[PDB]
Amino acid sequence: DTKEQRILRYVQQNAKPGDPQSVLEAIDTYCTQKEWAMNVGDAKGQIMDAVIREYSPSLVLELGAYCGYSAVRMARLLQPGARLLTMEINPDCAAITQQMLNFAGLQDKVTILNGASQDLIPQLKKKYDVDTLDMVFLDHWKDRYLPDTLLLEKCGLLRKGTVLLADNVIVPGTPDFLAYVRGSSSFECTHYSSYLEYMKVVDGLEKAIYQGP
Ligand SMILES: Nc1ncnc2c1ncn2[C@@H]1O[C@H](CSCC[C@H](N)C(=O)O)[C@@H](O)[C@H]1O
Ligand SMILES: Cn1cc(-c2ccccc2)cc(O)c1=O
Ligand SMILES: [Cl-]
Ligand SMILES: [Mg+2]
Repeated sequence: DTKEQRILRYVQQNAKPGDPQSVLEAIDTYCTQKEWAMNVGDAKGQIMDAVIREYSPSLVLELGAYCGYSAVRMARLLQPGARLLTMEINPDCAAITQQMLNFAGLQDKVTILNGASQDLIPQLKKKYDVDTLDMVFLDHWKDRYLPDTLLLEKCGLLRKGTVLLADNVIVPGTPDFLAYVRGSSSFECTHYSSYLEYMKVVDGLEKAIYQGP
């Protein structure tokens, strides 16, 4: 099996069905004790939690699902009726994420789409009946953060106040995105220093709030 399948099995055997916090704790334990994996993790996850609670977003888009850790993390804090859409290019991972969400009992709040963000984003309004997004979590390949941000604006998916929250702005880093949002009068940016998941390595999240017209 793969590491991702091992993580899912560990959750199924070490967490409580329908209990998202137990799911997160199981993944974090596995990744600290058994095998590292690129989940956003608990340190950065606590910052994410605080941001989600501040904005209470009704519609969140996540780019990059992997095994579903961050989707579980965000969806467990959404208000009744609020929704998360997550995009995942790797079909094996999309299938694991669906199973992870099912186990957590969050399947009614989350829609996991198997495809590339750059292909799915232009379909959100017409196919998925999206108007604008309240929050976007960027956590896919780091060279897509900037192009997908520009694409989201082109497609009319950002509004005044839309919150972009970007993982890994230090490690691996996303230099073009970071320079762009920090230099743009159309974003108000804040940096949240933290640590790479499961490791004693500095990382951080960037929050970039869209201001533009
Ligand atoms: N263009 C793209 N569109 C959708 N998914 C992408 C993508 N490029 C990479 N990915 C996916 O982005 C993921 C990065 S890891 C995501 C970790 C997850 N957010 C968590 O914290 O739990 C990988 O699973 C990868 O397959
Ligand atoms: C995509 N991705 C990759 C890493 C990573 C991979 C290899 C060494 C260090 C970091 C961490 C992430 O949070 C992430 O989203
Ligand atoms: Cl952590
Ligand atoms: Mg990440």
